[PDB]
Formats: sequence, structure tokens, C-alpha cells
Amino acid sequence: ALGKLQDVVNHNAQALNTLVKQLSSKFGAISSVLNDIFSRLDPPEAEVQ
Amino acid sequence: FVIRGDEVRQIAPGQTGNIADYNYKLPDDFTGCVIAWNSNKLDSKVSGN
Repeated sequence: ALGKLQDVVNHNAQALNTLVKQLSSKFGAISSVLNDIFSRLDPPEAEVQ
Repeated sequence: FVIRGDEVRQIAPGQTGNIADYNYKLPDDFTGCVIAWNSNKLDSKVSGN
């Protein structure tokens, strides 16, 4: 009965969960942790990943 | 300067070490050209170490 008031809540909760999910996901890089990049590469070539 | 050895690659934007740390250090930009060449024809003075 109350199903169109949960679709908006579920779509917003999904959008918020998907946005956080894309944080632990690197894009053609070493890892998805910023602290694991500066201390694992040289400063000059650090700002290419 | 008269730095010798494999530390020539250390003389560059970043890439720290033993030579490019406590003797001389280029910025993280270094807008220019690094010119190096062999000098084992005039610096062969062991006396003037």
C-alpha cells in the first residue's frame, strides 16, 4: 500500500550507498587509499596517479 | 656541482636519496633542463679530494 513513499527512500539510500561504494575503488591506479600512494611513490610521479 | 655516480638520476624533481637530499634539491617543478656529462679527464685529481 505504502510503496511509492519507500521507492523515493530506497532510491536515495541506493544513491548514497553507491556514492560511498565508489570510494574503495581505484581507477587505473595502485590502490584506492591516498595514504598508500604518497608513501609508496615519489612526489613527482605521485601526482599522475 | 660535481656529483658523480648513479645519483645523477637523483638530481631531478623529487627522487630523493643521499645526494639529492642533504646537498642539493630541485623543486617539484624544475622548469628547465638538467645537463650532465662525464668528467673523468679533469676531475681525475685524487689529491684534490
